[PDB]
Amino acid sequence: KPFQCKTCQRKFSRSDHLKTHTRTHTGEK
Ligand SMILES: [Zn+2]
Repeated sequence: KPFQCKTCQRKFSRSDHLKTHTRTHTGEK
């Protein structure tokens, strides 16, 4: 169940993983 970040281009194994990660780029809230 591979995931990809559409912000840097890093991969993950879970959707929750991907999310936690991506929110370190903008991490709005
Ligand atoms: Zn990223």
